[PDB]
This record gives sequence, C-alpha cells and structure tokens, in this order.
Amino acid sequence: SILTYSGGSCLAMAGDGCFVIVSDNRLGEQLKTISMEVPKLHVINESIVLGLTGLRTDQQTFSEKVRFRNELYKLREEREIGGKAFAALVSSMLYEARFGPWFVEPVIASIDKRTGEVYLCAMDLIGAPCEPEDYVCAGTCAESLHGMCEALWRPGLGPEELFEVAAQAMLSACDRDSLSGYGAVAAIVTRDKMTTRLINGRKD
Amino acid sequence: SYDRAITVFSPDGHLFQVEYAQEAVRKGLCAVGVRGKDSIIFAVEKKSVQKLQDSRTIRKIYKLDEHIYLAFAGLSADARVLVNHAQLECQRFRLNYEDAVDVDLLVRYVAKVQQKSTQSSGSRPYGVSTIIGGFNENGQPHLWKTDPSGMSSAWRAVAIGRNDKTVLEFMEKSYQENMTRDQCVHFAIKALLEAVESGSKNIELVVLENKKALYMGDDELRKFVVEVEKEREE
Amino acid sequence: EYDRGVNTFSPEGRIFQIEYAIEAIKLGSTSLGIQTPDAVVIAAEKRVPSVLVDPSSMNKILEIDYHMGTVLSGMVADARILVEHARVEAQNHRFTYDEPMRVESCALATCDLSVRFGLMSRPFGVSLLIAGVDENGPQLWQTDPSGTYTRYDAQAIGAGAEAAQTVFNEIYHRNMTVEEAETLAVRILKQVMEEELTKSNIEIAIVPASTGKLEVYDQTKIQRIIDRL
Amino acid sequence: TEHDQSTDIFSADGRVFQVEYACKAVDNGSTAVAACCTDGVVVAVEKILTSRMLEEGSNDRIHAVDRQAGVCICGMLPDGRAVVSRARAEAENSRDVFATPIPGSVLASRIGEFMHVYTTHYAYRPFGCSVIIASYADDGPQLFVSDPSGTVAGYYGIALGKGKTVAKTELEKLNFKSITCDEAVVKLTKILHDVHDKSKDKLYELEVAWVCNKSNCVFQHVPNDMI
Amino acid sequence: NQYDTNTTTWSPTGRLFQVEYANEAVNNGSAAVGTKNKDFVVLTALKRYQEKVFKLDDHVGMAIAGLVADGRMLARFVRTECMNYRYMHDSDNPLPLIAEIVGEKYQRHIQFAGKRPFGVGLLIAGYDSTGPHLYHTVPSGDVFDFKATAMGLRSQAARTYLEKHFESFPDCGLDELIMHALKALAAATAELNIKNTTIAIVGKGTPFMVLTEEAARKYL
Amino acid sequence: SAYGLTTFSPSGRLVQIEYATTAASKGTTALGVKAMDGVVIAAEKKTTSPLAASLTVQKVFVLDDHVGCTYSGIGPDCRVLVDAARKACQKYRLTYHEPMPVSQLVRHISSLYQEFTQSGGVRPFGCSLLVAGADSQGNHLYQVDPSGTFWAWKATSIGKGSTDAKTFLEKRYTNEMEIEDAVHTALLTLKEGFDGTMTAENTQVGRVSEGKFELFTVDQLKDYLDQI
Amino acid sequence: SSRYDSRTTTFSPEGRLYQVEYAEEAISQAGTVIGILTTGGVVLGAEKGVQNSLFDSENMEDKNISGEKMYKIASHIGCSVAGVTSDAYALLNYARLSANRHHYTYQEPMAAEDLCRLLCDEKQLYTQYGGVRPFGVSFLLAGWDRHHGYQLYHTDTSGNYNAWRAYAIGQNDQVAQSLLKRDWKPELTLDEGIVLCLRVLGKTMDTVKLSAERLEVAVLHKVPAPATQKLLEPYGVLPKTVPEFKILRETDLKPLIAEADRQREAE
Amino acid sequence: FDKYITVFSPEGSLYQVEYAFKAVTYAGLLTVAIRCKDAVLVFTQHNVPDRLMRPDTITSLHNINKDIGTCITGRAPDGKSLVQKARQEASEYKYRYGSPIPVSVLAKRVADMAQVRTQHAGLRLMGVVMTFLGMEQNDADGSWVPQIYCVDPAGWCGSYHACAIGKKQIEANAFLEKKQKNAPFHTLSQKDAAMIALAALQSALGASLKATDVEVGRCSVEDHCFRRVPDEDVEEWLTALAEA
Repeated sequence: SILTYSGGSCLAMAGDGCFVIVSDNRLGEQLKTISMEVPKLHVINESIVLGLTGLRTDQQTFSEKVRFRNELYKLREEREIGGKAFAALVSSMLYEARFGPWFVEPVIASIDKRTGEVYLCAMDLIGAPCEPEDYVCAGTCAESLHGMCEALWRPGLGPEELFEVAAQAMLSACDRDSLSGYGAVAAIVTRDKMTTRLINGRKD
Repeated sequence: SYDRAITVFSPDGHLFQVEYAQEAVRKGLCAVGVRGKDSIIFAVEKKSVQKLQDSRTIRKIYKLDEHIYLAFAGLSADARVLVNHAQLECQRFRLNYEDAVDVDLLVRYVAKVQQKSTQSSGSRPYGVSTIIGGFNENGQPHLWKTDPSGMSSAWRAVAIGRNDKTVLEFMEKSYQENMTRDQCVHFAIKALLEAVESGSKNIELVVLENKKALYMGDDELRKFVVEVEKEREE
Repeated sequence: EYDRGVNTFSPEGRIFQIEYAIEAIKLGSTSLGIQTPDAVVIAAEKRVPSVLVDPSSMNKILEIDYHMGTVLSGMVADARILVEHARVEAQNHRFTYDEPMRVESCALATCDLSVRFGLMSRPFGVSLLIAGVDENGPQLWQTDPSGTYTRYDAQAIGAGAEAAQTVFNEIYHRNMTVEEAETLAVRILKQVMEEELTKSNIEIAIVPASTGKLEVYDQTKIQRIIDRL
Repeated sequence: TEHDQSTDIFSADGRVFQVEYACKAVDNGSTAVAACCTDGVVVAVEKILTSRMLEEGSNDRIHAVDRQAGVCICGMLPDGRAVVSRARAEAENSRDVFATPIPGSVLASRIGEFMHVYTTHYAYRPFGCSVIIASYADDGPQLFVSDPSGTVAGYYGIALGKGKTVAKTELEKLNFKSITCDEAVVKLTKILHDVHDKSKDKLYELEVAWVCNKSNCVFQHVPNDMI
Repeated sequence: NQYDTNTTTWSPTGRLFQVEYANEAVNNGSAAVGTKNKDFVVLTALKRYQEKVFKLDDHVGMAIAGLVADGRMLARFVRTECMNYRYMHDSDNPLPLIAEIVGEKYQRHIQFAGKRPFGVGLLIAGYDSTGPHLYHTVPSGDVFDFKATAMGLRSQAARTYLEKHFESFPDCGLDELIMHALKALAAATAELNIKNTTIAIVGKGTPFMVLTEEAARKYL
Repeated sequence: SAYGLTTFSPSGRLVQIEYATTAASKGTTALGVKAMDGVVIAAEKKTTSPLAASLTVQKVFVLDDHVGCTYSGIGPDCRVLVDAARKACQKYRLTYHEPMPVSQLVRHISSLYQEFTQSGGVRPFGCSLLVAGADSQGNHLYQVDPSGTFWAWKATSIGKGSTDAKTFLEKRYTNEMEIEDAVHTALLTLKEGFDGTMTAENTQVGRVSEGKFELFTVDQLKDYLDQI
Repeated sequence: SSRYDSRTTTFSPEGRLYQVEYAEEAISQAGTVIGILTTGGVVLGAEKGVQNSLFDSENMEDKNISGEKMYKIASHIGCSVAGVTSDAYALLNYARLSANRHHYTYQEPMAAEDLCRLLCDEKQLYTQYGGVRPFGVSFLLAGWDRHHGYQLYHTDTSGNYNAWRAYAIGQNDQVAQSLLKRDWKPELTLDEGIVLCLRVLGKTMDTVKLSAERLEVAVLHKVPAPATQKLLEPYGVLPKTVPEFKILRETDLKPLIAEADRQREAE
Repeated sequence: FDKYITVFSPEGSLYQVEYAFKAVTYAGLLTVAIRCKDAVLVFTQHNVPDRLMRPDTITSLHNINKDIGTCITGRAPDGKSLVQKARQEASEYKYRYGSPIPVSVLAKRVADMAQVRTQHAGLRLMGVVMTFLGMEQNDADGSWVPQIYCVDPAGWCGSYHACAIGKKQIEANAFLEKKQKNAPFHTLSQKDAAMIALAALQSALGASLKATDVEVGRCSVEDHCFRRVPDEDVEEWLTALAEA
C-alpha cells in the first residue's frame, strides 16, 4: 500500500481547555529507514496544529498548499483562521482531488481562543471528517491506537495528565508497528501556552 | 480579445506606428557600443545625478547570458520585456542543443520579435533599439544594433538614442581598428560627451571581455572622465 | 489612416493596403536579375548607412537552397520572414519527395503567405526576385505584395526600377552570354546609384545551367567586372 | 446623421435605418406575385434578363426547400440564397430530429428568426431580400413572407417589388375561397405581364412554381406548356 | 461618401458600394471569353506569362479576371470540393453544385466585417452527365449560366461580337467554336498568338485541357 | 467589441466613471445607521402610478442570513451585483462552513465594479450600494460607489436627498444609540426629504440585530411609523 | 463599432502613449505619499482625506495589514499607493499572489526587486496589448532582503521603476522632494526618519500643528526573531532578526508628533 | 458619441435605452392588461391593415409554456426573439429544477437579458415591452394568484394591477387610474374588469371596437393555462359596454 510506504502515525486527544497532539519521528521506504528525525506536526497559528501522515511526497506538497492558502487568507481577511474553518478548508482541497487523490490523512487539533472549546478532526484521503470529542488518530498504527486511547482517555483531564495518556499511547502503539517509531514529538496547547516535548523511545 | 489592426500602411508606403516608435527612440538617453580587438564597451547616459537616487543605481545594461550583453535606448519598460524574451531564448537554446547560443543567432531572434510586433493585430510595436555585443567560442567579438522595424546589422561602433547622428559623425572620423581595452573605454566616453552635459555620475559602462565582464565602479570611471575632460580642452 | 479599414477596396477595385505596400517597395534599394540561356544572374545595391557598418551583415542576396537564391527589395525585416518560409518549404519538399523544389513552386508558396492579412495586420512591403535552375533551365521569378508572381527574362525592383527598364528595352536581347549580363548588371547599378560604385558596395550571384548551383561572387571577382567597363 | 451606419443602433425616433435601406433594395427589385388557393399555393416571379445569351434556368428565384415547400427570393439574389440554405437545414432538421415534414408556419418562423439576427449585431448587415414561403404540409396550404426586418406574416395573396402597388390592386379582385391552382397560374401570369415596364426592362421571362394536390404535394416549377 | 467604406453598410438607396468597387476589380483585368456548342465549352484568355486559366478537376476548369490571389483561393477551394466529391461518389462533381457553392462562398464575404469581398470574376467551364456548362461568377455572389460571354477590360466588344453569332453556336463544330471564341477575344484588343493567348476546352470525350503552343498553332 | 469604453482624459479624470457616479446620485434616497448592537438601512420606494403594485418593488435585499443591502441609481444594474454578492456568500460557506465576513464581501463587490471600468466593451455600473451586516467583528455599514471605492460608515445616505440627509444625521447620531432608536432616526431622516406622505407601502427597511439580517414586513413597519 | 475605438495602445505622432501620460497626471492629483530609507528600516508616510465624524473603522482582528494607504504584501515587503484606489487593489492582489507563489516554489522570501519587476511587467502589459486603459497607480515599495538590505522603490504608470533614498508621489511632490533633498542624510535612526517624514507632511498639508488623525505612518524594520521550534523542525534555522511591516498607531506617534513640533517652533 | 453606444451621457442617462423606448410607441399599437379577483386578462390590438393578410397569423400573444403567456408591444420581430429566449429559459429551468418556472421568476430572467445589452456594446437593444401573465401559487395556503409583469428595454421588471403600453398609453393609463378609484381591480368579476379595459382602449384609440380588432388572452383560477378568449365571449363584453 501507498499510504504505508513512508511510515508514520499521529494522534490527538482533548482535555479541558487543552489538547495534545503527538507524532512519531520515523521516515522510511517500506522497511528501509531513511531518517529518525522527521516529526509530522505543522503549526498553523497559535490555536491550530496540523498532523499529516500518508505518503511523504504528498504530505510535503499538501502542507505547502495549506501554508500558501493560509498566508493569502491572513492578508485578505486580516485575521487568523479558526480551527473549524481550517478544517472545512482542508476538506474542500482533499475533495477537489476526488478522482486522483492526495495520499495524506490529516489530523487537525484546535482550540477556540475565546470559548476554550477544543475542536478535533481527522480526514480520510478524500476529506470525509470524523469529529469526535475524545481523540483522533491516523497512520500505520492507527488500529493499535484506538484501543490504547479507549482504555486510557477520560473526560476532564488537564494538560499534564493528558500528556501522559497521549505519550504512553503513542509509544505502546509504535512498538507493535514496524513502520512508526523512533520516539515522538508532542505539542500541548492551552489558551495561554504551547509546550513541545521530545519523548524518548525504542531505537528499532 | 482585441484584434484591431494597429500597424498599417498609409498613402506613400509609411508605417506610422513604426516611425513613431523610432521617434520614441530618438528621445531616449544615448547609448554607445565600441568594438576593440578583444573587448566590447557598452556606455550609456544616466538620467541625472541626484542626492536621493540610490547610489547602487539600477543597471540599464543587461546580461543575456555568460557572454552577451545588451544596452538599449527608448521606452525602458518595453526593453525589459524584450530582455526577458532574450534571456528565455538563450536558456531554451542550451536545453535544445547543449551548446551556448551565438550572438548572431540571438540577435535574429530579438530582431524577429520586434518585426512581429509590427504585423501582429492587437498590439503596437516595441519602442526600443538595442545594441547587442558578445563573443563566439573562438573569441572574436561582434556588435549588433536592432531597430523597431526589426532590422538588424553589425557595426564596429554605434550610437543610438538622443543625438545619435552627432555622436555617429564624431565616431566616423575617430574610429580605429584594433583598439586596446583602455583605448576603447577612452573613445567610448569621449563619444558620449558630444551629447551629454557632464561626466561625473551620468555614465555607466561595461567592459565585456572574453571570459569576463565588469560593471565599472565609480573610482575607475572618474579616472577616465578626467583623462578625457583634459583632452577636450585642446 | 484608421478612417478606412485593412480590407477596403478603392473605387477602381484596388485594395488600398496593397497599393501603399507597393509604393513602399519603390523607396527600396535597387535589385535586379537577368536570364541568359546558360545562367541567371542577380545583383543589388547594398546601401550601408555608414562606414562603421560591417558590410557582410547587410546582404540582400540570400540562399533559399543549393539551386536557388533571392534578392529582396523593400522592407528587409519583412523579407526575412518570407525567406524563412521559403527555406522551410524547400526542405519540406525534399523531405517528402526526395528531390529539389521547382523554382516556380517556391514562388507560388511564398505568394500564398503574402496575402494572409485582415492573421496579420497588413501586407508584406516586400518584393522578391527568385532565381534558380531546375529542369526548365535558368529561371527568374518575381513576387509582389498583391501575391501575384510572374516570370521575367530580366527585371529590376526598387528606386532605380523605371530607369533600369529603359536600359532593358534597349540593350536586353534574349540571346546574350554570361559576360554580357554580368556587365549589363553593373552598367545599370552605376547609372541609378547615388554613390560612386565599388566592389564592397554591390553584390552579385549566378546560377548557371552548367552545374545548377548558386554561387556568390567575391569582391575579387567584382573588381574584374568594373574593370571591363 | 451618424445614426445610420450600423444596424446595432436606434435612431432618436426609434427607427433602425440600416433595416429601412435594405428594404429599399427589395422595393426596387423585380416584381413577384403569389396566391394561396383551395388546393395549394402558386408563386410567379419576373426575371429581368441582363443578356440575351443566358441559358434558361439562370438566376432562378424559386428554390425547393423540402419535398413540400419552396421559396421565392425577391430582392438581391445571393442574399436570398443564404436564406435558402438555412431554410433547407431547418427542413432537414425537422425530418431528422422530429420525424415530421416541417409545418409551413414553423419554417416561416425560423426564417424570420434568422433574418432578424442580422439586424442586431454591429458586425453584420441586414439581408437585402424578402422571402416568400409556400408550403403544403400537414397544416394545409400556407403562404408567408419574411422581410429584411425579420417580420413574418401570412397571406392569402401578395406582391413584392417595383410593380407591387398595381399588382396588389389586381390581386384584390380575385376570390380566394374558390380559386384553384390551375386558374391562378393563368391570372398571376396576366398580372406580371401588365405591371411589366417595357421602357426600362426589355428582356424578361416569367418563372412560376407550385405545390398543389395535382403535383402530389411536391413543390416544383410548373411544366413550361401552361403560360 | 459616408456609405462606401465597409461591406456591412447599406446606403440610403439600397446599394452596397464596397461591393460595386470589388466588381470594378473584374472590369479592369484582362479579357476572357467563353462559348459553348452542344458538347464542348471553349475558354480563351488574353494573357497580359500570367496564369489566367486553371483546371479544377478532370471535367472542369476556369478563367479568372481581377485579383489573382483571390483566383488562387477560389481554386484551392473548388479543387478540394471536387476531390471530396469523387472520393465519396466515384463520379464527377456535378456542375450546378460547383456553381452554387462558389456563389455562397462569395456571398459570405460580402456580409460580415471580418471578411473582404473577392475581387475576381470566374468563367467556369465544364462537362458532366447533363452536357456542357459555362458559368460566370462575380464578387456580389451572382452566378449566371450563359451560352456565351466575356469578362474583363474592353470585354464589352467581345460581348457585342458574340451577340451577333451565338445563335449559330449550337450547330458549330469544335473548330469553328474555337475560332468564334478568338474573333471575340480579338475584338477586345497587339494581336493574338501562341505566346499571349490561351485556349482551353472541355466536353464529351474531352477532359479539361489547355492547348499547348503546338496544337494552338493550327488555330492562331 | 473588445475595446475599453472608459479611458483617461488629459487632466487624469476617468469621465465615464464620473457620469456613472452622477447617475447613482440622481437615484431615490437611501440611508443607513449603525447602532451599538445593530444596523438599519432604509429606502424610498415610490411607484410612478397607483396601477403599479407596491408590494413587489424591492429596494432592500437579503444577500445571506447575516447581511443585506440597498442601492441608489440604476435598479437593473443593482440586480447584477446582488446576484454576484449572493453567490459569493454561498461560495464562502461551501469552502469555510461559516458566514462570509462583511469586509470580504464588500471587497468582492468592489472588484466587480472595478472590472467594469477597465474591461473592453462595457460601461460602469450606475449604482452605489449600502451594505449592512454582522460577523465575528461586529456590525458594519459600508458604501460602495461606481468607481469601486468603499468606505465604512457610522451613518450615511446616497441618492438625491443625501447632502441634507447626511447633515441631519451628523446632528442626531450618537455612539450609544440603541437599535430601536436607530430605526427611529432612520425613519425620521427619510421623513424630512420625502415628497408626499410616507407610508409602510412606499418605504422599505432592513435591520441587522442578533447577528441576523431581516426585512421588515409592511405590518412591522406600520408599528414603527405610528410612533414617530 | 471600430470607429468608436479610442486606440489606447496606439503610439501617437511623437513616440508618446497619451493614456500613459494622462494616467500619470491622475497620480499627481492624489494624496501625498512619502518614502524614506534609514539605517534601521524604511518609513512610509501618507496624508489622508478630511475626517468626517461619521466615518467608522472596519474593526479588523489584525491592525498591521492595511491602513487607508499602507498595505502589507508579505512579511518583508509593504507599500503605499497614489492614484485610482480600486486600480491599486487589483495590483496589490497581483503582488500578494506573486510573492506567495515564490514562497511556494523556493520556500524563501521573494527579493523586493524581483517583486517590483513582476508588478511593473503587469502594468506594461496593458500599455502594449489589449485595447483597454492602463492602471492609474504609482507605488512605493519598502523591502528587506539579504541580497540588498533595506530598499525603497517607486513604480510609475509606464511600468518603470527606480530605487531611492527618499521620494514623494502625489499632490505636492516637488515641494516635498525639495525638503527631503535638504534634510536627508545617510546616518538616520528610524525614529529620526519618522520625524523627518512628519515635518515633510506638515509642510505640504499646510498646518502648524500636526493633526495625528490626518497622518498614516508605516515602518518596514527588523525585530528579534520569535521562538525557535527545534523539536518540530530539527533542521530549521532562523536568523537573530526578521523583517516586520508595522502600521504605527496613535500611541506610538505621540512622542514623535511632539519632537516634530519642537523642530517646527525652533524654526 | 454617447448617442451611438452603451455609455453614459454627462447627465448619467443611457441614450440607446431612451430610443428603444421610442421604438415601442413607433409601432402604433396599444395593449391593456388587467388583473381581477380570479383571473388576469390581456387585451391587445389586432391590426390587419391589408385586406389580403391571413388574420389568424398576426398575433402579439404567445405562450411561453402551458401556463405563461406574453403580449409583445413594439418592434415585432424583436418581440419574437425574446419569446424564443423566454421559451429556452423556461425549458432549462424546468430541466434543472423539475418544476415549471414561476411567472415572477421568468420575468426577472428576461429583464436580466435586457440589462446585459444595456451594459455591453455591439448588440442592439430589443425595442419592446414584454407583458407576462400567469398564475402563481402562494406558499402559505397553496392558493393561486393572477399576476402581470412587464419588462422593458432598460431591464426593469415590475408587477401591476393594470397597465397600458404602446401608442396613447398615457391617455389609457389615466383612464384606468380614474376607474381604479371606484373599486380595486382585485375585487372585480372578469366581466367587470373587461368593460374597463375595453373602454380604456376605446377612449384612447378614439373609436368603437369590434371583436375582430382585439385579441384577448386569459389565465384564471379555474383554468391556469394561458389561452385565447374566443371571439363570442368578447362580443358579449363589448355588447355589455355599449349598453352601460
């Protein structure tokens, strides 16, 4: 499969006026490992983080299109885009390419700066949104991420407990996956601050 | 889409759009080219010295490729378009034929771009003349001039723009075969100051040698204008 | 000038754009061709605008193909476009049927393109003498902005036209030699030129029936003709 | 008086002068008469001959457009001819696409629409003909005129061209409830022979066609032995 | 005159002026003549070496008068129509249909602003399953079917001569018919000979053909 | 015909744009007023005869749920812009799943006006718009002119009685008007310049409030007219 | 219809494009705009129309993207315009889109001269092709790139452009160049450069006290670089400083309208 | 220079539009439409000047589709061009939305077609007033209401209770204004509205009308189709008026 060629996984969870998003650091060509220092997270503005997985040429190209449109948005509109409009926009671009797709699967995580309400979205490769309240994930160890989060996640959590949940998840899931791994990077976002952490993991 | 016929004949074989394009060249600042043994010298008049103009002035002598320069007279914006097409053309040629375009070839490309603009419905002619100089890969210099009609031709030295005819007359007497690099600069500056007022910072100057080019500085150009202002009092 | 369009007819059935284009050719250099039985000869006045011009670069004689050459008069830059279509047609012929284009076909092909205007804004202000040898011996054809083309035993075009067509209705007989045409050529150039005549100041070419190749004369060999006068 | 150079322009009175002038071509062309009868339609035109050395059938003004329909061009003949080709495309269209011979009212409508459009664009000029349409399809005998404006009107009888004011006076003495195709061929030919001006146009012949129950509803020139 | 620049302007008396001027281009070309008997058509033309007679297919050709570049266009056009026809049918493009489509091509160039009139007249001569045919086309798009006529300069005189003789042409043989066509063309004038006069023929048994200088010697 | 109809004249003026502007100024009066919590726009709709049906004449238009407009000058030209505006709003929704901000919509109208001053074979739109809406940045009133120039206003008027309407609003306008007293002021300003008696059937009124634009029905507007 | 053609792209009998010339007159009628190059950045200042009580703000979430006359094009380029306002907005979209295409392709900021050339080529295109009027705009571009440092450009209706150390377009531009010529010098701070701009506007508006509500000022300068996200981008490298385009508010023009009135009384 | 194309004069007026309005009266005909309680009626002149014309072929009334009728006033062949575009518009609308175009929306689309020629150059304006007639359903109770819309060369679209268009429209519209004051048109019977309309014509033309001189169309709550009224039903209206 083509969505698994390059490797990688991403996960985002919500808490109470916070989220965490994590990605692994591996880039590959099927089983051959090219780099161990490629995190898949992109910061859009103070409020929005983008995760992309799938084929790396299309992650690289589709994030450059997102960046381009965002810059023009900011000059026309003289403001930052909100999490929900950014996701609707992303969706529109994936579906523009409905009969010849970008092989990416995005994970968007955001927070309304005013109301402190957290918006999560994940998309299939033609832009169908899946917007639950607990978590989202994508990439080569998404099956194994589901059950980690169903058993560790709980409503209400604050930044530091949400960070442990979300790091134990990513590590235990990457460790049963041959195409994602080499530890992780996590962004933790509140209305007030954005913390980043590089987490240690296995060297296989 | 606009398709009107702009350039047409009128009752005695006159194409007025072409004539008036050549009028626009006569009002433009003076430019000069002078072919030595193994160097070409392009020299142009700049508008006028100001305190405010930027010391690093914009250049009015353009590079078309590693071994071919262009100076012009006339509508400066039209010329910038023309220089673009010519830069594209040289690179297109490397891509289609691996070797580097010959000056004489590049001149016919440009001249045909000018000619087409005299016959293409929808469009007026460029208002530009060019002087294009460069080397073969056997090291022998060439200097060409192109005019708005699209006619090209090779010269040993040439002037265009304002006071074209006066400079050209001075140069018919004084020109000499196999001038050195320094003689060529001397002779080019001299030629210019028949049209121009002073020679402080209203002259830019390229010395195009085989395997080098120089946009002369203001230290070396002052040195030559005073060697030449001293000779004009005799 | 814009009061009436590019297509308008005059009250005596001429198209204005074409009349005016023909006037343009009159203000040209002078050029001519002469047909003997052995050969066909072409020549032109150069007319440089100073002694700083390298004269090589201002040719009014161009090879279309090994067996035919042209001399142009009127707007040189427009002629470049015709002479390029003709070079391409002559080579398409050889590509498709492995033999040289006839001279008449070449004149026909160059005239088709003359009248494509309404597309181009205006006619070409150009006339061409095409000269060459095929199977019908030495030939000389002339095209003009109307798109008429026509075969001639000897013609001239340009500023000195009307004066060269009274040195023709006198000295021109059908039955002359190479020599007498090469000399009659230079006789007419001397007449209707403004300058004094020199080896650098004129161009001469021949296509002899002997070999079927255009040859362009050196300045060494043009000395020999001014001498014979 | 710049208001009369393009037909894309009203004048200040609400007139379109380019269309008036084209109508003047028609009014100075040759005279045609037609009659819609019980059993069909008859048309007759007068051809002014420019030369005694024309073959017969030269510069025919009557053309078939379909098995059952024809037109008589009055005015400039080559303009008229472009109208004939459109009329045939329409007639063909109706058989191809809708499986029906075109109705006469519909064919006239489509001809009008066509002439109308050259009355509205700066780049074209009105046609310089009127077209008589004679049909006999499932809607029965019909006679329409279209003119350079694109106006279309049905008639019992009609006359165009220079003779038209007298010819109209004689066409008024007919009786359109009784008259047959056979009687009309006689009467219309008499009217063209009387309105003919002998000082000005010395050489002429008459053209005459019909679509009747006799001809098995086929439009066709009448056999030359009936004049 | 306000009304005589474009083709798309009627004049207040219902004239098209630019079209009459294109028509002068014809009245000022070199004369040509045509005539026909029961089974042939003859074209003659007074060359003023200028191509003035073209073959359009095995069974049809034409003489021109006026702007030659227009003649050549009309020729590429008819030639391509006849070939098409013979490819589709394996027989000859009928002559009435050639005349129609030439007429219509001309007409389109007199009704739009992006088209110029054609300043060239044709005499089309051919031969098909319904006999010989001689058509005249002029720049207004008119198409006459003649038993004899003339076009171009002084061609009125040619026309006058023909007017006295054409009634006899049905009965003539191919040799007298050719002579009548020459006395006519002569009447429009230096004298005729094999270096300035063309003769072409078409008819029963006879694909369209310009007589060579040899065959023409007999008549001239 | 693909040549420009709008050109520069020797002194730098673009006269076709000034004649168009002249036509937008000869139109029936319309005005707008921005309160602290809403916006109100209003317009005369007089018919030429009582044979016309009053109820079908529209002068105020909904462009989307959150924004509306009115115009003066050439009605039929206004429909082109209303149609373009209405489409651009739906287009923005499809893309971002939220209402197009009024500032963006007004820059879209502008650039459409501006097209028709440079494009070949077209004349300029002969109408000016008032646009009134609400978005995440609050409540807005903009005016756009045939040149394609727009300005944000607290209160303004366009059309024949507009120098006087604007004078009268200078005096009565405060930064702490409530929406009901802005409607009152709107109506009161129309009343001054109005020829004849002003009814609920020859006046039309729209109102932004609670983030929603809405025309007043005839009956709602009769309520506010018996109070003044 | 061809008889009603104006012939916008047709030379006239002296090698002169009248519509290019008349469009330049239109710019001379427009509000004054001044640019000054300093050692610490570029300053752009512009006069505004007269302030009606009834105007309002757009109330935009970000205040440093557009005033009445100053526009951001990208984070290292800004500008001011004089001439037909709607014409300026069409070209400013053109420039924003070109600057961002270049970032898309090379992932690096477009050089300010490269940007300026694309702008001017667009203008030249309506002078040669297309039967329509030209754009009636002149721009001043303030730029920073690593090739050439701070740069100030002027763009004229012909599609010509030139670099400057100080310049003025609009109404009283001869009076303004006269003053800059006298008082400019190559050692200016950015705070002095701002002052000098205010004096020059004070002497062209024709008032003794500088009304802060009739002035717009913007600065293209450098500021210390933000966060270095070495975890999300391990091969990211930012310089110490980056360019910013800033549209100074009234609270920053208070100590600077004060220093221009103490230099107005002591003269 | 503004008298010949779509540019503004210096008073912001469009001259080709004003002259297109003159084309409307130039044609010499008068039309009256009137909306009563249950129906909408249209009464146009049927002039057959020529004794040889087939009078059932001269008409100003046309169907746009089963349920919408028009009356053309002005330059007749410009009329028929708009009838064809209206028919095309109606047919596209029905294929796109699957229901027949409402008469209000039809009229607005035809108005937009006119407006576009006021703003682009090179196409002449149509010198007509199109009066559209038909029944429209209300959303509330699903009742059907008669409408009259007119579109003019400027691209203006408005609805009416009654209106005269064409030669002497000024005199006929005043007569209808007077007779509006007695009782609103929407309270009248078909017969009573008819007597008003017919007498508007007789007043204005300065004549007495026969049934052959008018053609009449009608849409009603009973039958929504636009249909011509037969000559007998019009003789009974003209008889009723000669009496009272």
